[PDB]
Amino acid sequence: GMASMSVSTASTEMSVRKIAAHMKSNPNAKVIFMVGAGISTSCGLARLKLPYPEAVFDVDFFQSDPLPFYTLAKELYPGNFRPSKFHYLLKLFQDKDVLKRVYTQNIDTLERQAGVKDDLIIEAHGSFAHCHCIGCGKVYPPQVFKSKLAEHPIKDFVKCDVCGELVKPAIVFFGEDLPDSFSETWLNDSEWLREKQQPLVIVVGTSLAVYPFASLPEEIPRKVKRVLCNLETVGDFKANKRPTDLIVHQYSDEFAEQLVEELGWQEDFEKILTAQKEQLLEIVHDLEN
Amino acid sequence: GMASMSVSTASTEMSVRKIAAHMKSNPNAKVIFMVGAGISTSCGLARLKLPYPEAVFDVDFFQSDPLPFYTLAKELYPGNFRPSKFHYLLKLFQDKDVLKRVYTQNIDTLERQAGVKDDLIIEAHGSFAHCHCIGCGKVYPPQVFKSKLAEHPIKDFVKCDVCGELVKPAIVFFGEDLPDSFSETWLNDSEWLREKQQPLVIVVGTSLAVYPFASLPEEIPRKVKRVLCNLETVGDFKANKRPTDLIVHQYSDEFAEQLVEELGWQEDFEKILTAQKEQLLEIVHDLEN
Amino acid sequence: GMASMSVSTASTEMSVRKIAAHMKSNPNAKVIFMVGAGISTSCGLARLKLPYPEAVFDVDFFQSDPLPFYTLAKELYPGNFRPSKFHYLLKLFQDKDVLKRVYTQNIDTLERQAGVKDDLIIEAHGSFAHCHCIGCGKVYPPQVFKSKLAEHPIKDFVKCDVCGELVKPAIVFFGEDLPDSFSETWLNDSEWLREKQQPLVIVVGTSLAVYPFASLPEEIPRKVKRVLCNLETVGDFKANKRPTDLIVHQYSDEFAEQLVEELGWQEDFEKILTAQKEQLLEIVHDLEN
Ligand SMILES: [Cl-]
Ligand SMILES: [Cl-]
Ligand SMILES: [Cl-]
Ligand SMILES: [Zn+2]
Ligand SMILES: [Zn+2]
Ligand SMILES: [Zn+2]
Repeated sequence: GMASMSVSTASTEMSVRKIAAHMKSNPNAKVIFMVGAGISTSCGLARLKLPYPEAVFDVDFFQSDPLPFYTLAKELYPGNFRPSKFHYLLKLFQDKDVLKRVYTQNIDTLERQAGVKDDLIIEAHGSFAHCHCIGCGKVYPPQVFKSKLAEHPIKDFVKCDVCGELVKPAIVFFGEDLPDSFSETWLNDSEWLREKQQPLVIVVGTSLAVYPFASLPEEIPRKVKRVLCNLETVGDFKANKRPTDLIVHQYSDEFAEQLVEELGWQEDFEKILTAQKEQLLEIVHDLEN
Repeated sequence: GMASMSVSTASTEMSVRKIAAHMKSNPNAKVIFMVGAGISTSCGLARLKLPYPEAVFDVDFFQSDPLPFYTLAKELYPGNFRPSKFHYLLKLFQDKDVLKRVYTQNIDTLERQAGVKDDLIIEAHGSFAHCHCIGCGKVYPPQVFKSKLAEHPIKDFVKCDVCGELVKPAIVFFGEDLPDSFSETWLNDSEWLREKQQPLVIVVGTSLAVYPFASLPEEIPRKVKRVLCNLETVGDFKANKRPTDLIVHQYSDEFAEQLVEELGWQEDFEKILTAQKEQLLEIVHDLEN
Repeated sequence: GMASMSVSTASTEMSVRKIAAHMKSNPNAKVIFMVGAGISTSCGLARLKLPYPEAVFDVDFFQSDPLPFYTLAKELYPGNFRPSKFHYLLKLFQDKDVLKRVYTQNIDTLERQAGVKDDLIIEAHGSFAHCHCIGCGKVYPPQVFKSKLAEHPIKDFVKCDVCGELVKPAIVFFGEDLPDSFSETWLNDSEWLREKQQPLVIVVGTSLAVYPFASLPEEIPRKVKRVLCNLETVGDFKANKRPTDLIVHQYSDEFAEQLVEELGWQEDFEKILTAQKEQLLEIVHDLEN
């Protein structure tokens, strides 16, 4: 009940139990996830004078001098690493046909790496899937940019053959708008939520400091129960706490292990694990050393 | 004036003076109190493996295994202790016909122990006054349950002779709704406030972390002056501070002594004192040791 | 863009750059400033038993015993000190016809001292420009009060020859309403903002703990970009952060130097610098020693 006696943060064990409980008494109810750099943390010339630390990922700076981003770009492309237990929890949920969507701020493609269908993945912060012109918005295949990152140090920078403006991989920089699919799908899942109270929105592993993504939790219908799994209460869970909010100060991997145990899917999960600040600011941080 | 220059927290002395001031220039104006475990703190086999700490006070857990709550229940019933100075401040206010209501989350019956009329007491979290069935809601006299807590260790648990479901004392557990009188009376006092700005709502001794009780302060009419006497600014006083909010980082007993002194009721108060997290979580805490 | 990817606090360098950027792409767009004791900090019998620390600046206490305020009043009048670099930044902005208004809680007249036109200055907390009666509101020249502060220790206190009530300098005390010009002008600048999104509201050097001034930031039109330059995120920037808020944890003087550098006005600024809690609580603090 939304007016039944309850506690805000509570102990991890009770919170995880209440979540599983909610799912058990609400089968055929999908879950929407909203995740950040924290679900990939459990998996881990150089720098040459920048005006400010985040300039490499600033559309304005890039527009005037792309040499620094080009210099670091080679190290950014997604490798073929192993998804965390949490990422696999997303796959597990899909198998049980109970995963409505995953909204991610990460550009490591680890959710896709884990087997999550593209239809259920929303890369709010872009991806390397393609390149685009920062001028007209024209799209190009990944090769165009990846190509230049092989030609000696550099002869020149890829440019739009229609407007002349610079071209870069489709990862959203500070100063750019996010892809249409983001706001458009959220609007769709948003009304979906409104239609159904049996759904859940689980926000995990993000300090909710990057906008507009950080506005998603406050827009969750006040009638839909929201969960936060983060080492600290952040964003809207801190500023505008709701009687039904469930906060779990736990690591995403442990959280995944405990939720699976409570749902009684340990076997299906173990099978999957067997057979099969935000990332940009983190990188910016490492640069400054 | 609600637009006169003022300070949020201010010094204890000025805050207490402003409160007395408000009462002196607003006689025939009752006060509503909202209190927690903090007004009884100034007055102070065992445990056997629980899934989570708060399970003993969780309606769900109880529903499947009441043995642990039965084991601790004997130690919970209200003894005949001495009410704190703050509790007596409530009695003092009643005598002066200036106490509209006391909303309490405590189950120690200390406000009633101090002489506060039942009509002015709202035990939002229940009491041992009676027992009820967690199934149909049927009510039974205290004896039914207290009886079983005398029969050897235990032969079986009290059950509803109409639905068969478990019976327990009327103290609200996590997962249960609060008694009708709570929301119903708050609605009444709420409109009462709306009708009158001469009233005051003083919230004392609670971290405002237990819901729905923790929603009372935000629902106080924005036009009614609210006071918080707590060692820390919490809940809505922290999240949505109002220009007229008065915060007093003081202990409830000291606060009572100082307010009485400022009002000039030391004698009536001394006469009364002469002649005559929340509690559940606190207990849960002690269990874990 | 208000929906373009962005960070809340960000690094000082990027924040200052974005502000200058906003101004460069928004010329003919004035700026409104809201400032506190923090822009004058970079420039630096006795006490005789008070009920509470802030009593000297409390209209109620003053009404019953003005002797303490009279005793300290002599030390309060504005001297002819040198305005800080930040104050001169205000003058600089005026010269560039890009300063719409300065709302200040300070009573040191340093903004006027720096050359800011009175038309653009709003002393929300009063000034020594004149005296007034705390009874009828009658105004008197500064001399009336300053006069008594020369007559031996004291023979009596200045009083209103129309209502008999006490007269004092026009600096707003705790318990008094602010001058009409404050709310009236804010209403004017408020609609002005609504009319224009090219303006900016920069809040600098205040913990936003004194009301009603502390209500200005939340009333800034949600469609107008607001900046906070303070060593700590406070007030509405903390409680109700907005996607477009820009926070700069920097000292006001450094902030001024950096903004000027980014705008490219170093010369005009250097020329000006060449040729040419809140203050009341701070004083109250020093009293207690
Ligand atoms: Cl569906
Ligand atoms: Cl009444
Ligand atoms: Cl104008
Ligand atoms: Zn183009
Ligand atoms: Zn029953
Ligand atoms: Zn007068």
